[PDB]
Amino acid sequence: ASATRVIQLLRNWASGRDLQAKLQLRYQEISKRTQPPPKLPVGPSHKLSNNYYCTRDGRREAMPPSIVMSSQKTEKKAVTPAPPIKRWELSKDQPYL
Amino acid sequence: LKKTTGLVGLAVCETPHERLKILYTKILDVLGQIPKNAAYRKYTEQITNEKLGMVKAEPDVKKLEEQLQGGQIEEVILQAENELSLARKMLRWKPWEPLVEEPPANQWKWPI
Amino acid sequence: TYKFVNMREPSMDMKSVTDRAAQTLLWTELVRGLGMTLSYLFREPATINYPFEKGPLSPRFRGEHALRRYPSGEERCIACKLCEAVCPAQAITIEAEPRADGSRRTTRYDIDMTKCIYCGFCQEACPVDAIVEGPNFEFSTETHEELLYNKEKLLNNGDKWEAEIAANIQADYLYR
Amino acid sequence: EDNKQFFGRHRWVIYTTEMNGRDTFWDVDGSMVPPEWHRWLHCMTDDP
Amino acid sequence: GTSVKPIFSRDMNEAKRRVRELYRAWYREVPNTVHLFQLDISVKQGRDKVREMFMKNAHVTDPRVVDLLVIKGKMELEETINVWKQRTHIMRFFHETEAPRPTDFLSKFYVGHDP
Amino acid sequence: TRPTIRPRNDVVHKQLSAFGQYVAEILPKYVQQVQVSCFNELEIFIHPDGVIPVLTFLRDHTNAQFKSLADLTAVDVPTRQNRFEIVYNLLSLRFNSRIRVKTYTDELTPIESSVTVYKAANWYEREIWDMFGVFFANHPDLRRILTDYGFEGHPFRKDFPLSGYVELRYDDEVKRVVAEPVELAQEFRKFDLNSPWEAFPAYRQPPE
Amino acid sequence: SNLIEVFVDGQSVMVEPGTTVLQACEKVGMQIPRFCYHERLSVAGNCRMCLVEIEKAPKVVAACAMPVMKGWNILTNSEKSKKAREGVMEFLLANHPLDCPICDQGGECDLQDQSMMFGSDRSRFLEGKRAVEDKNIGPLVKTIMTRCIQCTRCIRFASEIAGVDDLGTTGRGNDMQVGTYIEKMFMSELSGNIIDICPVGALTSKPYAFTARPWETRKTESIDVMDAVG
Amino acid sequence: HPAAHGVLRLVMELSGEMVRKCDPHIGLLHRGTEKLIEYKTYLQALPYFDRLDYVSMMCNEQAYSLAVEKLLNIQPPPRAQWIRVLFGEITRLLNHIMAVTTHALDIGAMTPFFWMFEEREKMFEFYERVSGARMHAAYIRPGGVHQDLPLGLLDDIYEFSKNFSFRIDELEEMLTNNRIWRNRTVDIGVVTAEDALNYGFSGVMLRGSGIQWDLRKTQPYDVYDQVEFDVPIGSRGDCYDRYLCRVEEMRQSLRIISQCLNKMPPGEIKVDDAKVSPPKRAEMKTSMESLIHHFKLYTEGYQVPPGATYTAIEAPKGEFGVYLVSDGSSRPYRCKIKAPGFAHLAGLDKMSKGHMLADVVAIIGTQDIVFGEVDR
Amino acid sequence: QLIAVDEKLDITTLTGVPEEHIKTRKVRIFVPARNNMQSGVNNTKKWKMEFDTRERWENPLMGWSSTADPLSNLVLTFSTKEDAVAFAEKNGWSFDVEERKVPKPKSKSYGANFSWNKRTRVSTK
Ligand SMILES: C=C(C)[C@H]1Cc2c(ccc3c2O[C@@H]2COc4cc(OC)c(OC)cc4[C@@H]2C3=O)O1
Ligand code: SF4
Ligand code: SF4
Ligand code: SF4
Ligand code: SF4
Ligand code: FES
Ligand SMILES: [Mg+2]
Repeated sequence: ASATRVIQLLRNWASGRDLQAKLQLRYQEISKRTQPPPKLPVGPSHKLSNNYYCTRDGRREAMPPSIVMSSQKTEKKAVTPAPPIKRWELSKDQPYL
Repeated sequence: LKKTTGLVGLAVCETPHERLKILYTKILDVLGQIPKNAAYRKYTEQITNEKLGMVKAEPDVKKLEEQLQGGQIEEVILQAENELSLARKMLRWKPWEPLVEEPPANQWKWPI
Repeated sequence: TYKFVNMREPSMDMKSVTDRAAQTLLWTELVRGLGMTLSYLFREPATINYPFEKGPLSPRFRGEHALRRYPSGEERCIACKLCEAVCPAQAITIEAEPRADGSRRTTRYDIDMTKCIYCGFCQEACPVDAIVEGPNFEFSTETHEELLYNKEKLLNNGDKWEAEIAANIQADYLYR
Repeated sequence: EDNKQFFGRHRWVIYTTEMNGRDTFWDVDGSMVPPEWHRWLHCMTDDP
Repeated sequence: GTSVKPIFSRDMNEAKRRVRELYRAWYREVPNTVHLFQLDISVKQGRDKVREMFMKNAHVTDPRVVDLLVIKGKMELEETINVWKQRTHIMRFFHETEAPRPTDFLSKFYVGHDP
Repeated sequence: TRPTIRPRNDVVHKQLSAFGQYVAEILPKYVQQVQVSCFNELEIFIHPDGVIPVLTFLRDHTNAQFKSLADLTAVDVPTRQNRFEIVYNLLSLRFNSRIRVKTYTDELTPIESSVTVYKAANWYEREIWDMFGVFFANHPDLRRILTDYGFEGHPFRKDFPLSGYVELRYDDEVKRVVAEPVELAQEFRKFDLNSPWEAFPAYRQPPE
Repeated sequence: SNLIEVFVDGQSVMVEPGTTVLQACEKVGMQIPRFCYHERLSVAGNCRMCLVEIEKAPKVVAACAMPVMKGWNILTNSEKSKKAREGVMEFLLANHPLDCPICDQGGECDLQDQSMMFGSDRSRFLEGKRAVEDKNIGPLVKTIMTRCIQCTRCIRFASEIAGVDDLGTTGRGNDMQVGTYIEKMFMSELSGNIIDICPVGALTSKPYAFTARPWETRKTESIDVMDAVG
Repeated sequence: HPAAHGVLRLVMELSGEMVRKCDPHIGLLHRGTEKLIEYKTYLQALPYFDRLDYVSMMCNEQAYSLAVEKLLNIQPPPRAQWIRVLFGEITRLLNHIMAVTTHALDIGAMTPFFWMFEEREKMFEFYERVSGARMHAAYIRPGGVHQDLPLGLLDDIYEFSKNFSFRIDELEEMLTNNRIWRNRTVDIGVVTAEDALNYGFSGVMLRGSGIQWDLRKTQPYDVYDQVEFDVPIGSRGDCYDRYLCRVEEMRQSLRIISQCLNKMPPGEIKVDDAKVSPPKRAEMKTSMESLIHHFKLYTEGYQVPPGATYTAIEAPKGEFGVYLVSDGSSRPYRCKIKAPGFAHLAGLDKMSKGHMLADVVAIIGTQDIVFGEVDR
Repeated sequence: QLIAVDEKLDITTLTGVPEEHIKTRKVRIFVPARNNMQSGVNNTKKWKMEFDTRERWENPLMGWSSTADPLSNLVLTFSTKEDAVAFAEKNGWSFDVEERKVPKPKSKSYGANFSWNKRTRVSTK
């Protein structure tokens, strides 16, 4: 900003770009240090009716893990833990750097 | 044909069909020495037979890779070799036998 | 969705070969790096003139602790011991008794500042805004013992910094 | 202040040479700023 | 019975054989340790300390415990030979800055409440 | 139930249950239990002797391909006769899945080292030796990794004191750093926080 | 024999005749929430925190007072039981003072703990709160009666265990107050026990006031030597 | 040692300057974090995850919060999740700047460090404005976030974000095509895909070898399935490819930050469940239920149902995981921490075979090692 | 392969505990008593092992509470008393065990408050 135009031209030629367009020092384009007060809305549980906690209690819906094959107690096609992953696509934006 | 498999240390395979056929045949041969009632034998036979039929039926490498869902046939060859090694190991281990020992009464009881 | 970073093939035409040979023999990219450094040399530095200039801070900043009062001059702390229970570093020590007028007040309130992690959990837990982390951060000492704050020191800090503490709280209490 | 400088160099304080009892011509520190000017100087607010 | 699985030794004889091998190794190492760390003790002091450390665990009657003790001793020896330990670690075996705690009843009664 | 409660995924639950049944059927010699958690995580409790077979299968079978070892650790439960619980967390990139394998040991029973299956296990196993004192058989180089040279005990055991037994300081007479019995100017203050009322009815135990 | 079979959440249990729903639930290791029921005092049934649903019964019963009937199925975790507990907790907190930081009962409050375990997490009460004047019943029991939830445990203890009839309730409705109605000192060799049975900070220890919180105390189980009872 | 990147005792057997053997000795920053966590409540143990990896602080907070949320069967609100993703990308920018600049400094190029640490300072300012701490925010909590954004933070984040690409371009002008830098980085520390998988590597250490794996794409968390970005993939498995991958990851993080800035929704910041997340101070000072819940949450803490979980995230240094075991109380029974640096350092000796001293320095730089997470 | 060890379990030499804290320590194995200020019984379900209280003094600076006992905060939880005893025995600690005290079953009757001729009649309600 304060730099003389010849210095700006030298900087632009050396760096190869227009430096003044994107300066790394923040002058006056940043937010003010004093702001108006906020209001901060309330959440979905702030109802006055039809809001019994037993219907929105996520901690009490946890259960002990389901047991398959306790040892102490047809073709049967083989399975996998999950379907195989699909191959990734090559970035139509910019595929090669 | 294809260059740069894309994974470091994974060489491009020339003649992948013959390699896959040899590997799957060896896998079936090893599985033939496992008891018939063992689950590992039947499961591995089923998947190996499906893959071998897919390889035999598809003369195109890219279409075969798309059919096998195995990721770039060189890794399919690597997985076949891994399965062959595992088949030999499980033949030596015999994991189809009944459970060797039962845990104590509260070994897996949680909480506490 | 993925992209390749090093999967490009150089052009093999005579012009490209000669350009690459000129780059090899005349060091073009090295001069490019020199030009970048030369460009930086003519920019204004980002240094500030400490201690005459200070780095920007926020009303939420967590610095030295302080114990506050009500506008009447009575202390805000009622010795509930919530800050002591929440302190992740066990940096707060509290002893309490009924005052001569029956008030519920502390007789010991210590914060070990070499134990404290300056997380601000104590001021979140306080139900009367009694303990706060103030804006001060320039309180280095010459001895370890000077960083073991008792109730007198914290009360002194509150009396000293209340003008800024109240203004900081006023600008942030609607986010809490 | 000078708002034409970049953020950080746009506010500064020339310290006193004579604090409570000590000579602060050469020996100055940031702790000598009082709390209200401390709030202004560190850009916690825009108003002096 | 008791259905236990060994580590290296099936009975105590093999455990004592491993103990003797480890003791030989430590006995041979002591002079080199004194030289390399520039310790102000004598080789006799170092070998006496090695013997005392070995005798601390003389009452053991479980071959698995003896095997684990030999493994730990080998860890300590490999740690000393490679100079992963410093002089402070070696000298920690001697407790030179610890005041002698008395063992008789009267001195304990005088100093404090602990038995 | 909608906004604040974590949603369920039954498809992943069914897939993990089917694969757990698959693994249990293939290796009856070692598999003792299979579980699928409410947040869709699959665990297989096995016998110690099957540490090397099971893992090998899970790494080499064409339908498992769990080629990454995410983590290996131990849990100390003093109330059990087998104190230590060895946990392997495995990741399969081919099928984008995770699996947990659990087994048990006590202080004097060694576990088979699995560096031959996963090279990542090496340091992990060393760590389990250092923090818990679980010996691993046929480990290429087993020694302390985290604790100080000459440190006695295994800190992550439940009976190990939080501050340990010794502390360090510089002594100017011997001109070196020395270790002495631990003394605390302020003792750590133990808090009793457990509420005397039950929190989760779904986990209530029988009254014995 | 004379035992009758009942069900707690479908689980069978054999109980003596005259056993209440609360005790049958206790047999299978379930603890019903309570404020007025004390197993060493007479049954009151006023706090209404113990209401549970009996299968095929449209009305919830007070588990602390209602004897079990043969073949009953107590559903301790049904929606009806949870909603009853939430409503009762809400009514108990409607007029309670926001005193927890200054209350000695802070980390030891059955009201607090049962609010966290069985009540709701919000208030929809938009009115002013009632406040009552404090009573002086001596130098041992500190009295802050705004925290009172009117469970009448102190009255029952004084009448039955201590053998004194100095405590009672005066007035009625929302204005019913626990006290002596006159300046009287509740002195007996067993008086301090009313501090223990009172579930709230309405009755606290005066010598112990403000000194400590319960989570930081270390417990040592020992014997008393002030007499020969041990 | 300046190239030790902190407290590492690398015992090296050398023939001349050729490295014959590497033996990393760690534990010089082992503070016993896991036992201490076993002595805390769930909220009290959160600031430990700030100090695990002190370059990717909020990412560690996010991983721990995800684990605790999974164990609690609750769900953060959407605005909290968008804030989490935005600050996770800002943290990724911070970590990648630190890694690349310290790597270059170890190699010998000391200039980009100073250029990029001013941007690091501005992001520290963002951290402090949101939390009151430049490094250890403790902002991301197991219910969401602690506080809402100040009323002008998004504008400043936008202003910073629209100028960062030029700083990346200057860094690349310094390093990308420099023949000295390429000589010091190309073909150094080459690891194959199968070795990388078997050794337990994650993050860039996989992607540099051509393995197509990113946890934000394969196992997305928070709102990572609603943003669009590319994954950089290497071809040679060397230090140069990993450097390129990290630069492109910084560019993709800028992309994600722009998407997050334009898509921030309204709403509450923590779960509307006062038995897990504390109420607002006005409610705590007016409502009886709110005061009881505030008291109990800040004294005892919330109870977590019993169970064990392994939660992993794509932290800027690789896969970062927590194995959390709850026994039903308000204190965690067990907390194992999985850091990628552990496996990377365990493979350092493998990657340094046939190299020199300076090559080993480069390999340590390219592994992106912070010893707080390695030693814990 | 099995070797048939015939001896009692003993791991003291491997635990790294100083011998002073092995021979002179006395542990208590007990079910903790219900806190009399509350009615809940969830804290009376498990067995606890805890060590004997040692000396605590005042720090000359700040007047804090100083200790020299490393086991002063060690508390262990067990399912049954047998497990706790086995742990203490294999760790070489002398122990005192207290049998679990349960409240006896009480006969409650709301109607007894209004008896015709018994003393259980209440004068107030
Ligand atoms: C040399 C100037 C320009 C800077 C860079 C620098 C210091 C001071 C100290 C160190 C340093 O860099 C080296 C290498 O990179 C890390 C990275 C670390 O963690 C990210 C870390 O933690 C202890 C330590 C270090 C070294 C060390 O302590 O000022
Ligand atoms: S800021 Fe945090 S560490 Fe410091 S006293 Fe408060 S709660 Fe304790
Ligand atoms: S400072 Fe606040 S939280 Fe701490 S004891 Fe005093 S009133 Fe309670
Ligand atoms: S009686 Fe209980 S709820 Fe009421 S103020 Fe005291 S501690 Fe809080
Ligand atoms: S003072 Fe306490 S015991 Fe007496 S009625 Fe009120 S709440 Fe119940
Ligand atoms: S406990 Fe039954 S009504 Fe009070
Ligand atoms: Mg009371």
